[PDB]
Amino acid sequence: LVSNLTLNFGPQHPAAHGVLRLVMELSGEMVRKCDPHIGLLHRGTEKLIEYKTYLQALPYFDRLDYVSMMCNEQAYSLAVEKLLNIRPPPRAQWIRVLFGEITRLLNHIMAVTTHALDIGAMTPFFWMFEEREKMFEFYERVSGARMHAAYVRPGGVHQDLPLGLMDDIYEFSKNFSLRIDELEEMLTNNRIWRNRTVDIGIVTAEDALNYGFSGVMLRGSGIQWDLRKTQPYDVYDQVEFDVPIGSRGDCYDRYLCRVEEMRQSIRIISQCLNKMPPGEIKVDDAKVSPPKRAEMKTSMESLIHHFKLYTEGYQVPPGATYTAIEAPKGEFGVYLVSDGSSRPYRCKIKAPGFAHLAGLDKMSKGHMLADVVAIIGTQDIVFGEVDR
Amino acid sequence: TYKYVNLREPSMDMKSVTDRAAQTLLWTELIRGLGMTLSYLFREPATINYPFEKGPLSPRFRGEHALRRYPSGEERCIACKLCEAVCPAQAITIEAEPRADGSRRTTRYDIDMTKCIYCGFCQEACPVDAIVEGPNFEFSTETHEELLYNKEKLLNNGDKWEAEIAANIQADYLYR
Amino acid sequence: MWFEVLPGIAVMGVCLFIPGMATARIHRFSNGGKEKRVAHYPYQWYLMERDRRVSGVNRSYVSKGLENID
Amino acid sequence: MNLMLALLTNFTLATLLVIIAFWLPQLNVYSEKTSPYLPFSMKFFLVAITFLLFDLEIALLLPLPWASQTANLNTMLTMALFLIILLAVSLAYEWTQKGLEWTE
Amino acid sequence: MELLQVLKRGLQQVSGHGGLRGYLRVLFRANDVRVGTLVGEDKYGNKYYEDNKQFFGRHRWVIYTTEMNGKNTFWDVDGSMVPPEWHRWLHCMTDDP
Amino acid sequence: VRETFPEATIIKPAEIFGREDRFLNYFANIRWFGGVPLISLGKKTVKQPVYIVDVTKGIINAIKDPDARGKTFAFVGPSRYLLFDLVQYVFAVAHRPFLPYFEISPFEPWTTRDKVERIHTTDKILPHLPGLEDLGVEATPLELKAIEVLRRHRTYDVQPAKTIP
Amino acid sequence: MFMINILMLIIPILLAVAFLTLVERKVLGYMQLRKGPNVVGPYGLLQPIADAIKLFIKEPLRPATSSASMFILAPIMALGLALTMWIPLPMPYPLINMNLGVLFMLAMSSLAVYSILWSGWASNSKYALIGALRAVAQTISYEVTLAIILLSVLLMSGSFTLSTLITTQEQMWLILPAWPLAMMWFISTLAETNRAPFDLTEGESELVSGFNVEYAAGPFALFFMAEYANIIMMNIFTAILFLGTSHNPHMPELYTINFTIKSLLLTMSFLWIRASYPRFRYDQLMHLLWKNFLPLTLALCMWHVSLPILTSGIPPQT
Amino acid sequence: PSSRGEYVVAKLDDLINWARRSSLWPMTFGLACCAVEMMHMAAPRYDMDRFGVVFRASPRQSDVMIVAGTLTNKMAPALRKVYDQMPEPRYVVSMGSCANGGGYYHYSYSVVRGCDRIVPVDIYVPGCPPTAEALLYGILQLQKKIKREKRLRIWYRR
Ligand SMILES: CCCCCCCCCCCCCCCCCC(=O)OC[C@H](COP(=O)(O)OCCN)OC(=O)CCCCCCCCCCCCCCCCC
Ligand code: SF4
Ligand code: SF4
Ligand code: SF4
Repeated sequence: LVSNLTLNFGPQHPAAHGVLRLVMELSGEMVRKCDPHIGLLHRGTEKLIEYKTYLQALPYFDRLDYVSMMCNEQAYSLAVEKLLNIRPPPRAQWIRVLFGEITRLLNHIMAVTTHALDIGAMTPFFWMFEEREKMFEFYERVSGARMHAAYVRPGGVHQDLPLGLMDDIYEFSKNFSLRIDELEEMLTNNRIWRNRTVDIGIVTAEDALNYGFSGVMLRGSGIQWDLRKTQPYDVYDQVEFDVPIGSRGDCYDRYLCRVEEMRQSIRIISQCLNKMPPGEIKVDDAKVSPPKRAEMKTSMESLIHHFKLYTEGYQVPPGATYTAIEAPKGEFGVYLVSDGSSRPYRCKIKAPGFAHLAGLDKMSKGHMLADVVAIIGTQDIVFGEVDR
Repeated sequence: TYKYVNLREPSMDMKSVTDRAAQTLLWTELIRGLGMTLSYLFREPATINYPFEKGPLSPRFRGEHALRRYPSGEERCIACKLCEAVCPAQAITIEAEPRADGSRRTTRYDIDMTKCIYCGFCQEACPVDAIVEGPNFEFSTETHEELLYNKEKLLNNGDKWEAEIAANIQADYLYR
Repeated sequence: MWFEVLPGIAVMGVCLFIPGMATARIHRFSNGGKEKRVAHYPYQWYLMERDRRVSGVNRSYVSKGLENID
Repeated sequence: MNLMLALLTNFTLATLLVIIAFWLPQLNVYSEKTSPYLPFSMKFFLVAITFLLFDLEIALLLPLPWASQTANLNTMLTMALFLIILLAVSLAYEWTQKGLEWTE
Repeated sequence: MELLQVLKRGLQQVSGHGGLRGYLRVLFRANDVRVGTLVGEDKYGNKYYEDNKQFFGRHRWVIYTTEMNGKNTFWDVDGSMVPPEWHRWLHCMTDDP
Repeated sequence: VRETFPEATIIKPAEIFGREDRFLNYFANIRWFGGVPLISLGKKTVKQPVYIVDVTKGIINAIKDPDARGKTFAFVGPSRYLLFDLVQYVFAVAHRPFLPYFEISPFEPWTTRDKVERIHTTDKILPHLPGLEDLGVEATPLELKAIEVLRRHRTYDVQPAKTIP
Repeated sequence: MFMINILMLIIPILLAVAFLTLVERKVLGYMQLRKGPNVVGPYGLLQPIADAIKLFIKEPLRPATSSASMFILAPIMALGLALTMWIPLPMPYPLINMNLGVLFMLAMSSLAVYSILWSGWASNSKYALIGALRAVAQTISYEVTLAIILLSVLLMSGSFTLSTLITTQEQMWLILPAWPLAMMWFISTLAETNRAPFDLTEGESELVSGFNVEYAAGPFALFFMAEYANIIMMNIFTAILFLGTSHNPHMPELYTINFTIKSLLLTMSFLWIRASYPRFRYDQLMHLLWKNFLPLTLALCMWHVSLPILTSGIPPQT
Repeated sequence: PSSRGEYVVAKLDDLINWARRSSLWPMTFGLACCAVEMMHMAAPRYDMDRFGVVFRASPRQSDVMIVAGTLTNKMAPALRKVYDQMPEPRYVVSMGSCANGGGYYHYSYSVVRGCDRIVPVDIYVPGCPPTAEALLYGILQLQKKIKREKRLRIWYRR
């Protein structure tokens, strides 16, 4: 400890992931100890949900990982369906998988662009954020909200895709692969980019597993693991894609796992615009998913359900469950107890960042100060999920 | 399935090495990045000239809450308090009494717009299409109190946007 | 379009053009439409001194000729 | 006399804008404000010294363009080349003996 | 040739607005001197042009009235000056004006 | 006011001192820059300054008390002082040199002619006027609430003044 | 008459600096796929004026500097030097014809590191001072390459006179036989002027407080103006060295127009680069100098010393 | 031409107000989701920079603070500390529901129920989150507000 610095992100640089107050110890330029202080964005989400019905609680999940909106909703929905012992219909499962990979595009565009922003490479941020816009419109037209949809729900989705949407989604996918090449042409082979990333933040396979790392923080270390291919949930047992794998387990690989994954999604989206079946989009069980308006305004048996399902909510059998999904950042998952009534008794959330951030100290040992910038970004941290 | 994203073993023949040497000593790769940017300098920027132009939306868009009327003129809300019971943020406050003619109607209807999360659950729950989220998204105010809508402020939005709220539902109610 | 950048470039270009243009004309104005004499070495400064004496008007840019041979 | 004037105008104007921009903004009465609230790294010191020496050895080379105009070129070229060669040894010696730590 | 042909479109945007003073007036009120089909007009004086050769987002635009509800809006326009009927068309929420 | 509103309360406070006040700050600033202490006969002036918070509590208690109708109050510090002592005490806190022995301008006149007149005037002693303690308020010694006022003036063992009992 | 000439040289500079900020903010946008300033005035042509008015009228902060004496000297030094660098430049006629013009410019820029040191040496922050040094340790480091690379070229020109560099390139540009130097000379100008990807001061503001953070709105507009003044000068200096334009004594304005265009293109390339690469970590921008540029720069210095002698290409001393 | 003092003063007030309103240099507190929308206003489609609103400005060079996102108690003290360091004139824009009134998390123990409890706000942009265009309107609302000030006139009549 030559001198300790309490590096605070008060003047939040354009990161859009929260503010981190970091407490460090520089033995000159090296970092002998890095200590994160996180609670700045703890709002009490895990305790508010105790007072909300299972439906009312859903919007909270768009607000944990606010760059992976629909992905979160899928995790919460899968958990509840599993508790309710019901299966959504195939068309919904395809829409959810369709958007689950569109969101992954939104998230990885955020991670790479900002991570490249914190290191001064600014131009790629604008180019790719013009693709996010067009990707929001798809979010916009199916739910009405640019960012926070609440579209996915226990028992399927809310509304069906408006006519002519998939024509646009196909059009968007057709041109996108050129966009990435416009990006890799900047960062992939650029010597400056390699200098800031090569052999930085190396994590051994054995340590990653113990430290709880998941997602691209594993596959960078050469581990072959991705919940989609190993514990598939909706349809992922019906799509051909290859899981990228790292070699040296440093920043540059994790930059290539993410860029590579963004391609593999265009390989999945392409498949979901072809295999999408006709049918309805919510479980045909009017005690869980509310009935159509036209039937609500005509039939008594339906009117009652539209009443209870929007005031008391739908009970849930008592039980506990841990459900996780390969969210873009890592292994997002929720341990959710249920006491039998309409309000969950407890909702623990396993934010992927929370595990990674603990490992920040480990990865920053024997690294210069400016590497702590790169290390935080490569973990793809958003402090909505970390603090909750 | 899987695939190695970085497992190359560059050939060490003289031509191969000279290429890498030619790359380092002359900044070839760095130049190639400059080429890409130089192309964007000659493409039409994606900037819309707001306010004279507006970023496209869709009929489902969620904006300022508003209260509708039947074609006759009567109010649609019947103080069923379903919107109040599902609003996740509890931003809706309803207080109703039998009306002077015996009808069931509200007396207090405040939508605190600083606790609303624009979820849209209110209109999903209303059984008579009374409380709906208009398409207006430009109502930022200069004081906090102006965002605490009361019933009089909600209807006026209804009697001000009905020429568009009505059109949108016609366009989209089928998906509901 | 991209050409709308040009007015900013052109306006700056004028600001960069004035310093060169002003000095060129200013030198001509003083030196009677001749490049200002350059005297890097005493020989040059020596001649530029004699020329002033020969001018007869205390000005070194008034270059006399054979008309002064008399 | 010109350059004496040129510097004076180049610097007198610098003073104005400094004082103009330091005082007159003060004469605008923006209420008043309350009271809002080193380690010696060796590597830093070296690069100062490292450049310091290399700067002197540069001082010897500045007259080179005039040198090449002498008749005794064989001597000129050698001593001209001798210095630059040593200036590489100085860099090599520090480099070889791990003297460029700050580069890290 | 094309480069020369561009200069034609540049001038046709002066006659398009009807004279230089017309050209400048939009140039400073709207910062854009495009010319498009007059899809219509509203009672408050707003004029909703359009051009279908422009990329989706810029085809449809408006030029707010120089006076509304007894207030001078020669410079002080804002996005809440579009009556609801046009408000739906200008946002591409629908296709029929 | 008394003729117009016979029930109106009236308050007679001392020279109040506080964070943004214009009494203690007046000494610290005007003197320092390009100025030498121009104390005109600082040994013939007696000051009994009062705290801004202390005045504030009285006014609030003035509203609440039903017996404060028509009466005239006088707020004064716990201790009188000699003008010279305070000014040295100020500079003592401000850590600035002490050297005992700016016209009216547009904008905001600083160092006005009359303001110099008002400092010389002495604190009246009026035992017949009910004081702060008649409201339940307690005065605050200037010793405690002087550092926080003058802390900012300081750049990056010190004795208080002498009262006048 | 002379005072007119100086003012008609200082004043155009200040205007050009102001409208370089306009051009910069627009060229980036179109490379970033957006228009940039096009509202204030027509095509943003008044955007700089609103900036200058806004900054100056803005309230200045309370520096609380331990040393107020130096806190004023720094901007005076920085802004005076930035302007002083332009008096020896021929365009094509220098304001003050200097025989040692090159040395006058080279020596003057070296003094500029004081403003980068006095400011941080009065900020009164244990962190800003550290950040201030790093900035100084970068400027001085690269000035070594500047001098050597600059010296090598003079071997092919034969004198320190700037207006003589025009003559050396009468038959061709100097970029031709010296392009390895130009590659490094250009970069040495970026690092010296503290530009991207070497602009550590601005990039590392959070981690290590920058030296100029404490300066207020008014003064900041001086330091910022000084920097952008140098950028133009260096590029003008670059174009003069390597892209010299043939000089016609009958029609000098032709030279000025062409010389201006070359200078403008170079300046834009400074803006083009900013929007193309990430930033260099501090140690790496040092590794570049000592271990990559410095060895090569020495090697070329010998090569350019040898070359005129062996090829009998020794330029005249005068 | 004989120009009355009020007329001469009046015009100046318009000039400075034009300068301040035409060149706002914001500071963003990207506390939560609403920060992402704030970015999209810097994205190419809306390109806030063209109005004069530069993307990033340090705390001491800023003119307007944008409190985009939630404000937990732990983070409140640093908010004020940053605010007080803003050289005047300084305008605060509250963006989102969690900053206007504590939004979704209004009743939580560790939430500050609006930044207006902690600083004086000038504009309230509603929505969770406001569309990037909704916020851009909020900025263009402030510029008009700065255009209606009478700083000189008030001074002239004191
Ligand atoms: C017969 C006689 C023969 C005599 C001549 C023989 C020699 C000629 C052939 C050799 C010429 C060599 C040219 C020397 C220039 C320096 C090139 C160089 O080596 O730079 C290397 C530097 C770091 O090296 P690195 O890539 O990290 O490799 C690992 C090493 N351990 O990597 C870098 O360079 C970093 C680059 C930083 C700048 C990048 C940002 C700017 C790039 C865009 C500008 C491009 C240049 C524009 C030119 C403008 C001209 C005005
Ligand atoms: S949109 Fe949702 S949160 Fe807002 S008022 Fe309606 S139901 Fe309540
Ligand atoms: S708005 Fe609709 S849901 Fe709410 S009380 Fe009225 S009728 Fe019932
Ligand atoms: S206001 Fe909306 S976007 Fe902002 S933090 Fe709250 S929920 Fe998220």
